Amino acid sequence: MTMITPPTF
Amino acid sequence: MVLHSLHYLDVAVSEPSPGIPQFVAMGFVDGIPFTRYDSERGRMEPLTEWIKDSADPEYWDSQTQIGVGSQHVYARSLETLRERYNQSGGLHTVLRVYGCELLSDGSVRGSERFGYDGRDFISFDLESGRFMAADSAAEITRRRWEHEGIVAERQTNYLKHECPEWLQKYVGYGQKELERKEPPDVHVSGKEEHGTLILSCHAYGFYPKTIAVNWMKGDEIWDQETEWGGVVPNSDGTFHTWARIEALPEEREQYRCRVEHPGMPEPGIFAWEP
Amino acid sequence: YFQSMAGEAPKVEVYARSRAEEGKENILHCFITGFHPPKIDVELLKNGEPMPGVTYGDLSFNDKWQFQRLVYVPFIPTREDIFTCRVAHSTMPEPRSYRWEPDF
Repeated sequence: MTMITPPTF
Repeated sequence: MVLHSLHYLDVAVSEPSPGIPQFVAMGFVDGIPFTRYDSERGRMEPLTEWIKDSADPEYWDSQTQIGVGSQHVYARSLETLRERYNQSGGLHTVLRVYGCELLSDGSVRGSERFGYDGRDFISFDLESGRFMAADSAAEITRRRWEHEGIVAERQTNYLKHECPEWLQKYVGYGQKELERKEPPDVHVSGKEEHGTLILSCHAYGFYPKTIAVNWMKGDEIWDQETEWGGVVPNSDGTFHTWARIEALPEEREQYRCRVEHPGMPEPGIFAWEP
Repeated sequence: YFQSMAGEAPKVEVYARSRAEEGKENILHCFITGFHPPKIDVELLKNGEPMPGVTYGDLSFNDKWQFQRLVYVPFIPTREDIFTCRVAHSTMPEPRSYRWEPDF
């Protein structure tokens, strides 16, 4: 989807 | 070799300020910004006519929700690192770069890197399929992510499949802007100062960034006496650079500037013409 | 302590979009790189007066996580004027002025 959400820390 | 790149830079801060949104995501194709999400605007938006013309509204609507969702994950990520490193409130920053590159042989390089408060936190490399943590505090995220299998699968999938799929489309839509060559306009200035001639070769408005600017004396490149600027961006997507040398003013006519750029059919030679 | 912070202290390049021609419209840029943290005071000045219609490009950063910002303004170079970029950051003990080198 071109951008992705970062994984949570 | 690298033919094309798609990269995203994320900047997330704990407290916004003038010209620093809580969250900004910027996309680049081949080093050139084409999209931005900014938490003040609250929407993903085109930075080029070519993405505006080729994207349909599902592109802006989905990117917008992905930016907002990112805003919320970096907010929780900042609280988490704040507690973990035992810090007090105030300006804190999470950064991320991620993207892929299309190589000469039809192969995919891709990576994802996170920075916190200006140092490495955690990074992912497609080849290794594992996270490198900078310190014990990233080793906690790495251990959580490694233990569950999920994050590695989701990033690989993106960096190996969706990210180059999108890059191929963007090179389709932006061919005209991205393949274009603008030659530098080259001009040599000179001023005498404390008895030294300072000679500056200025290259204005070139694209792409790739350029050779050197000073010559006689048959030699006088590279040991040269200072170079960066290749730095103009507001309109083109680039600027310069190269400066000091000369005896009686020797002015022994100095010339050689410039080579893909937008110039021939290399040019430039001298100070007062 | 300030000597000790040179590694996060901004580098500044001041340059026109084009070769200056007297009274012909142009763009003055101030490209600031290598700074952490990201808060920074930048003013573009004609003869020491803030120029109107300055655009603060967005933050980016490099391979070492140091911030960069492009700042720029329409201007009209004359041989008679001095165009500076004043920058203040927390890594600097005082504000530094960077002059545009006229190339007419």
